[PDB]
Amino acid sequence: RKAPKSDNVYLKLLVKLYRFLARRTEAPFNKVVLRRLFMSRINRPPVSLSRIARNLKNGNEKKTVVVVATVTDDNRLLQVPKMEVAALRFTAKARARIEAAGGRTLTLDQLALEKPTGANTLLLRGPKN
Amino acid sequence: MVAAKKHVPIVKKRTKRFMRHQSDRFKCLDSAWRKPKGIDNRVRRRFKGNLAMPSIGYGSNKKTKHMMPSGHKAFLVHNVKDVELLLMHNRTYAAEIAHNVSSRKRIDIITRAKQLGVKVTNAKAKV
Amino acid sequence: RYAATEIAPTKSARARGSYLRVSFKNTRETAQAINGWKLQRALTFLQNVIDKKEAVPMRRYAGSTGRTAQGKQWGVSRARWPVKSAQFLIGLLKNAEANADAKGLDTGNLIIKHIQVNQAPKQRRRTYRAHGRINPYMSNPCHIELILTEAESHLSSRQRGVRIRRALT
Amino acid sequence: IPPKPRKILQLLRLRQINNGVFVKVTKATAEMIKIVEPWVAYGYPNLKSVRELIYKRGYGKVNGQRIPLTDNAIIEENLGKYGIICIEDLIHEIFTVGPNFKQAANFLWPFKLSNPNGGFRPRKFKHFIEGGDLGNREEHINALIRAMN
Amino acid sequence: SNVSADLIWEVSRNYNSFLVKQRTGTFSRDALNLTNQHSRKHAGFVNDKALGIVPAEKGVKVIAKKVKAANKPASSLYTVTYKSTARKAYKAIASQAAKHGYRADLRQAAVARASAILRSQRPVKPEPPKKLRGAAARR
Amino acid sequence: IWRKWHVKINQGQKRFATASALAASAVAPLLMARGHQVSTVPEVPLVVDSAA
RNA sequence: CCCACCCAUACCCCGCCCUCAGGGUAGAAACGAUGCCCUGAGGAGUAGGCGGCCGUGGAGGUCAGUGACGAAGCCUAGGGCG
RNA sequence: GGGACCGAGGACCGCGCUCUGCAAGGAUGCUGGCGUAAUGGUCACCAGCGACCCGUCUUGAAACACGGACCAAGGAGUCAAGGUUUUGCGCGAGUGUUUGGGUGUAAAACCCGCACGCGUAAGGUGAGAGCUUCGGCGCAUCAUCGACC
RNA sequence: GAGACCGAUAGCGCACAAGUAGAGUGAUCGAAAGAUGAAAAGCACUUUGAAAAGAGGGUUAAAUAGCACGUGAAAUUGUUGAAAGGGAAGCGCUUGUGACCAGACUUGCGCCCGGCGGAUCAUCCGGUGUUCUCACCGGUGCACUCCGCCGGGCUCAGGCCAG
Repeated sequence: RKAPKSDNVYLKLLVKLYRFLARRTEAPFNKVVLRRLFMSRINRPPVSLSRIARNLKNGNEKKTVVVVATVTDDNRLLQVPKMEVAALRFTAKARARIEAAGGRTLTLDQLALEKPTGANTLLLRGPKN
Repeated sequence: MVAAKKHVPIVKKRTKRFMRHQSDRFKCLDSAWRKPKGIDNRVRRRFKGNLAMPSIGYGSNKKTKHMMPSGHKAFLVHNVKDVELLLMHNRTYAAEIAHNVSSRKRIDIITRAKQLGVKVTNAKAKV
Repeated sequence: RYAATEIAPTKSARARGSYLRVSFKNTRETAQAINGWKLQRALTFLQNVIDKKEAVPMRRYAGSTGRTAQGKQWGVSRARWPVKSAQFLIGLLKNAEANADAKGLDTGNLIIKHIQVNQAPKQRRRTYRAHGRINPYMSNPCHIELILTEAESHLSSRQRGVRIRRALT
Repeated sequence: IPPKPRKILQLLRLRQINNGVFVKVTKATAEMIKIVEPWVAYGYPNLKSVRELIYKRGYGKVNGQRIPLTDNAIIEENLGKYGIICIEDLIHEIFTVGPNFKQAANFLWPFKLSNPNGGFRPRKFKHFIEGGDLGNREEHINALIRAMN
Repeated sequence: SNVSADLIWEVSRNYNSFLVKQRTGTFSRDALNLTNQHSRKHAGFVNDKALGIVPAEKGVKVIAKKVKAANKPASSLYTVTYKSTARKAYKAIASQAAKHGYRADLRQAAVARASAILRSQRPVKPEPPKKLRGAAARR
Repeated sequence: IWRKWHVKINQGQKRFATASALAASAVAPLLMARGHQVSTVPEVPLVVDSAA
């Protein structure tokens, strides 16, 4: 879609930022992120901390977690590993538990400034069903 | 300056208005265009010898759209401060004083527009 | 406010009448017979209509109207004698003649420059009819008004060259 | 039109009237043209007919677009890997039917011919061998191409 | 931060108190707007760096934003009045708008606005008498 | 008269909108864009002495 | 049987409108980026689907809008725009 | 050689050539009359050609049938309750202030106690978006193999 | 006491001497109808007419507000002006005739000679500001430099139709 259905002015700035990055850079990461920004909310399901903790269990540590959705909290996870997560939104419990474990929280414009190619990024989605 | 910006020639594809079907016979029917909805209507089916239906093929050229034959564009003006908005558009826009503006306020508008070079389309109304 | 506004009231004489209980159609044809006539000839004509010596030609409202030889002066065949319309038009003509006398105009040169019969608001009357209906018997009154008036280059160079040569020769 | 001749006209890219294509003669393509004989006129063109069609009405398929063949460059960007770098190689490939005929003929947009100067014939829906216009003519298609150009 | 020139444009693109639009075009009443067109380029109030030229008694009055004083409107405008030859007014405005990278894209519009103001302060010529035209109007 | 005249809005939405409105009041371009004559006042989050 | 000729909104070339499709546009001398620039193709339409604009009464904001040398309404073989 | 219709774009860039520049990525040069109803436009009328009277209903379609003297004003898919799909927003294992109470510039706005409504209390291979130190890591999810209640 | 209600075919049937006038044996049914003007100053007087009324004259800012009263549409009608019409009119494309009109144009820019009126000419020195190298102000500047005006000449660009 040419125009996002959202009326968020900050989402419009993110679409403009990632339109320039998808046009001028040959990285297919930027094209995927731009596509997911255009999708609706039911097509952007939440991703809990326990699901991304599954995906850093192997050698995927020290890689930036990128989720084009809002990251929730799981009460079933007793310990949260140190991790660097970039997302559209974070809940208060998810942001507090990541920062208590020693990690850091980024927005998608901070990810663009830090990793414009999406280098060493572990990209995730939530459960569709 | 009175002369407008240089433009391509203004072409009107059709100057005649589009008359509503059977508005000539009935006085309860205004001549404003209404699209016929009957399946057997000859205007709807585009039979020859009948009234034409408007379409996007009659659309005017984008470079000459909304231009009066002098070559300017109309801009409705209610006071002196509206004329000063046309300060940088001497070659492209013209001023049109609104119908409810009084006689004293009009004289201020023309005097300012002559200073600014802006053409007034109805400068001789209340003189 | 009269209908003919091009005629100034200073040099003219006018007289009008409203809600006159005469037939509008008979008065329209009577006013058309005397339109543009002299004042003394119109007064003589209207009295002849009363005495049934001259006839008023019926032109528009003449449906199933009888024929007479007095319409041959007008070039028609259907002509009638509206006595009631002639009586009302005499009094309005005598009124305008008195208005000219008071103003000082000459009555011998007065013509009827404007005369108009307009429709008045309709009066109502009812009569009795069978099958549950009531017959409406509306009257059609008329408004009359009359006014009396005293009777009394961008040539080219080639065109300009031909003009000079004809003038010289 | 019956359903079978309709599909062949689509497969031969004859979607419009007065539309022309170049066909390599095989046994598979000859039976295609035999069915659409009540709708087409065909024959064997010479060097002149190939030249005027390419030079005057020659357009190329570039990214799904109809680009006129006004430069030797745009031939080289599209058929340069096949060994075709200019107009004369394109004309040589159509006339002397080479291995890259399929790529060169498909690169050419179907030719939008005009109606012939001088008309067809008194009645043109009979076969050419009974005084009509439909069917196969050996070299008289060159007289038809000259009028339609 | 939360606010920027890009964000203010998104809030005020559709509706603005300076916005005037009718059919033929969309204009702006902003004093910091030069050419008086509604766009991100000429939106003086939206942009951090902007220029605006208003008439004076004799000459032009050029105002410019100071980026350090953006939250202090009483001292946010750097005002210079050029009452001199028109050539020196144009040169100083061009230097003001292009020498130090303060809106070099607006240099042409700034010089053109100073010309149009000073073209309005010259004495005006009397209009020729209107000619009666045609048979009906002349008679 | 049973036409649902009043609208139920979440309290979190109201506090979000009130917080967004307070942030826009600190923006001096947004005050001029509304129609306020803010040119002769400094420090557009205007603070006056309570003793005064 | 032969030659020439007439013309459909059909085919060919050119212009203009609209839609669709493919590209360009930031160490911003930069933009109604909801814009502009380049290129090609397409255009009948009932039921039905989608979108954008016009108009009426009332409300919040705004134009420090218009107005008794005249608001609104009305008439107009007077014009302008679409 | 003789005609007809058109001049589209608007600094340079390109492909080329008959070379002190060219006809080569779209028209310039010279001249005349007029500078006003002259071109242009709007009505009225004549002339050449074209042209069933609208709507409803039936039917494959017509035909029949019904409504229509004219004008002005009014005039017909609305509201509520309960379900359901999609889009936007807030918070998110939670969410819902507005039954009520506390303030108030008083039917607004602001704040909130205890309950209550709805929900909540483990992989491989063919793959597979994406990343890569180019050795491999591989989201969601499908085919299948799975593990458990 | 109020209203994101209605505004004289609406809103209660009733904004008015409305449950009135009127209808029915009766129970009952049940309308239509607001507005001159700020102030009646609501035509003195004269004249014609039997009268109703009309014309002068007068009141008013307005009689284009005459208690048939604010504004005053359409259907329909009259008069005047223009036109058309050998068994329908009305409509579409295209000229022509006649009537009536909107624009456009009226000169601008530059250069060169003269003649006037003035020193916001270049540089430098002091303050101020700012984008920190650009400006403003005061002085110096004194007259081959700068700015206005007038009188000539030249170039370019200027409207409509054409070759």
